[PDB]
Amino acid sequence: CPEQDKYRTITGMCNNRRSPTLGASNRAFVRWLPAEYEDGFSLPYGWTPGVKRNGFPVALARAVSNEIVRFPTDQLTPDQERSLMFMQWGQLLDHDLDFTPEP
Amino acid sequence: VNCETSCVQQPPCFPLKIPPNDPRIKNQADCIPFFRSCPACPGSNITIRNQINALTSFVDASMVYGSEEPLARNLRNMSNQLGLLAVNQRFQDNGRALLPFDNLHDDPCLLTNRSARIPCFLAGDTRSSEMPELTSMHTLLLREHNRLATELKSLNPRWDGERLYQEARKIVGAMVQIITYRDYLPLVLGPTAMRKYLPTYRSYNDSVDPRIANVFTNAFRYGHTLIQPFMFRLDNRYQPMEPNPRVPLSRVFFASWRVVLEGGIDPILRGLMATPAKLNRQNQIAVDEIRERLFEQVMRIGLDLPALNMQRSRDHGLPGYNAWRRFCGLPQPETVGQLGTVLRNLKLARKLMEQYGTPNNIDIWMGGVSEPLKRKGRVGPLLACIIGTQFRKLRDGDRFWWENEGVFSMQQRQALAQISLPRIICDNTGITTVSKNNIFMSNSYPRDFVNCSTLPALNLASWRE
Ligand SMILES: *[C@@H]1O[C@H](CO[C@@H]2O[C@@H](C)[C@@H](O)[C@@H](O)[C@@H]2O)[C@@H](O[C@@H]2O[C@H](CO)[C@@H](O[C@@H]3O[C@H](CO[C@H]4O[C@H](CO)[C@@H](O)[C@H](O)[C@@H]4O)[C@@H](O)[C@H](O[C@H]4O[C@H](CO)[C@@H](O)[C@H](O)[C@@H]4O)[C@@H]3O)[C@H](O)[C@H]2NC(C)=O)[C@H](O)[C@H]1NC(C)=O
Ligand code: HEC
Ligand SMILES: Nc1cc([C@H](CCN[C@]23CC[C@](c4ccccc4)(CC2)CC3)c2ccccc2)c2nn[nH]c2n1
Ligand SMILES: *[C@@H]1O[C@H](CO)[C@@H](O)[C@H](O)[C@H]1NC(C)=O
Ligand SMILES: *[C@@H]1O[C@H](CO)[C@@H](O)[C@H](O)[C@H]1NC(C)=O
Ligand SMILES: [Ca+2]
Ligand SMILES: [Cl-]
Ligand SMILES: [Cl-]
Repeated sequence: CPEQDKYRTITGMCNNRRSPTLGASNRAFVRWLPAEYEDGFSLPYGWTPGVKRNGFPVALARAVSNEIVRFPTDQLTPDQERSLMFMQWGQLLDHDLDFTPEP
Repeated sequence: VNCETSCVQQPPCFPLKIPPNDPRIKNQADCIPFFRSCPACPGSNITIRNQINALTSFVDASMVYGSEEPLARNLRNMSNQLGLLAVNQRFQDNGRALLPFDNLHDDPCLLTNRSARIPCFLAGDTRSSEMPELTSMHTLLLREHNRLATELKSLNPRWDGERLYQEARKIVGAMVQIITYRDYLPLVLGPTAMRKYLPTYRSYNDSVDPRIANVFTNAFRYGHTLIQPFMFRLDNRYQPMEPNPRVPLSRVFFASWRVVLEGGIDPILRGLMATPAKLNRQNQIAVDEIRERLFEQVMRIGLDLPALNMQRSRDHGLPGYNAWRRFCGLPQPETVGQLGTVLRNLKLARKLMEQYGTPNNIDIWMGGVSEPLKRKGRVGPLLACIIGTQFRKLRDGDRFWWENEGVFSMQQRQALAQISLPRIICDNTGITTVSKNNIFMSNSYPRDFVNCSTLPALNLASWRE
């Protein structure tokens, strides 16, 4: 961790000199609230058949999508105050901030 | 344990089960494939499972330069001392640079068109070929880097390749920061949330944690509600570019061949500027091109992006809607009547309670995108809090924030204040008529369009040494 620098490192290491991995790549996300898992520490809600979440059955993610998200494409409302560049910059910006790897 | 081809729920697979009477998947023994995110501490019975961010959280244009050193070096042209990023050696876009091709062992881009034989592009982030509109933005910034390094070389002929690369990289990162915080975020949050979560910048604060929070990876997916079901391509008169001016999104994912062989990035950038975004409405949340046909061409079954967002928040152990409302200081509805009041919509409140039983269990993405939008914003109060809080930490906790003293001189900061996304398009493409500022609001040709000569350009005079 150098005392004097001029440019960012590629990994983001040393941006915060007191805790030099903060914001650096290949590190765990920070949590703003404690995690909620079926067994408290690793199994996601919906993993075990019949295991409720806070007194209620877990809805299938595809059932929520079918019943709430689904709509007829021809009903689409164009936004009079936003361009499709507004959508695209959001995705480009998201790709500067986070990528969560999978096996 | 192959999550790609099997429906067995065994680590690391967490496949999405199919409900009865599904509109597309009639076989209930089938599934929508899903791999759990890599754990930060694999195999642990002690730690509460957490996930990993493979990128630098900073708004530092890491999607251009890379977040790991071998990749960052591979993206550079090291054949000379010009500080350039490497460009495609096989193809050009009407004489202008294209991203280099990657050398993946399993290349999905090749599948979208057998005869075209156009592989995935190589960029700072691995998703650059996910949709051609995204590829066009990556290509635009690659050109902008080389344009800056070229101008800096003629201004300072003694600067070596490393100096040129680092100085152009610094400018590109600052442009991404300015477009994001000056133009983009006020239109996401709306004016009141912009003042609340992003008050006037003071200085770098080394006690502000700049990490991406786990919840933001799901909350920032609000943008899936803005996605139109087509990729629009327009000619130099902003008219439909025939014979395929509106390609269904399910035929453009990983279609790098369309950038190379169907007209380059100009028709795509024009389509982005002159077509409205989709408006998120309570009964029009997200289109079937991503809800039924996500990556349809390259997978064994089309994926459901909104359902993947919800299964992902579960995989990441994210608390439900009311916990996040409480975190934000917002009231937590307990009944369907109270949820109706939050949403100004009792019909949607009843549909949400029928699925979830309680607003405590509503998945963060689902609850966030159901909220009525803030005035002049495109998220409700909950997503505005999560997004606003994240971007303030990325700004105040970044030692290389463009306005932080020591990063640029005062003269360079004054020159940087004149940059804009329409100007970057002017300087790096064959397009000469672009959206007027704010590009994120402007969407109708010719009403919201101006010639390139009316826009201020980046004056690099204060970079002369
Ligand atoms: C540099 O930034 C620091 C971080 O600031 C945060 O992030 C930025 C981006 C902004 O959003 C900013 O508003 C954020 O606060 C900043 O340091 C922070 O300063 C605040 C205010 O002093 C600290 O809050 C105090 O915390 C203590 C300890 O408890 C906290 O943590 C526990 C555990 O998580 C929680 O359960 C608590 O609820 C608190 O969150 C509290 O005791 C204290 O409250 C009491 O005292 C005040 C009077 O001081 C009373 O009015 C209250 O009613 C209470 O009686 C505060 O809540 C915060 O902990 C601290 N964070 C860090 C990381 O140090 C710093 O000030 C900035 N400096 C400059 C120059 O800008
Ligand atoms: C304004 C924001 C935004 C837009 C627009 C957007 N996304 Fe998302 N998307 C995200 C974020 C943030 C994530 C989480 C990235 C991560 O950490 O891995 C995500 C994740 C994904 C994922 C991973 C799904 C899973 O398994 O959890 C897919 C696939 C995806 N997006 C596809 C797209 C496609 C395709 C488009 C458009 C062509 C798109 N997104 C546009 C923000 C966006
Ligand atoms: N966290 C994420 C993940 C992705 C996808 C995940 C895609 N997974 C596949 C899609 C096709 C596949 C393949 C390969 C060869 C042949 C046939 C299929 C098999 C699964 C390769 C990768 C992605 C991640 C990385 C690069 C681009 C896109 C995102 N896309 N936009 N935003 C995203 N955020
Ligand atoms: C490197 O730069 C030179 C000069 O601009 C160019 O001719 C060459 O194609 C570049 N190489 C790569 C891999 O981009
Ligand atoms: C594949 O690419 C060629 C252009 O080289 C095009 O003519 C052809 O129609 C494309 N096929 C498909 C299925 O898109
Ligand atoms: Ca970054
Ligand atoms: Cl979190
Ligand atoms: Cl190449």
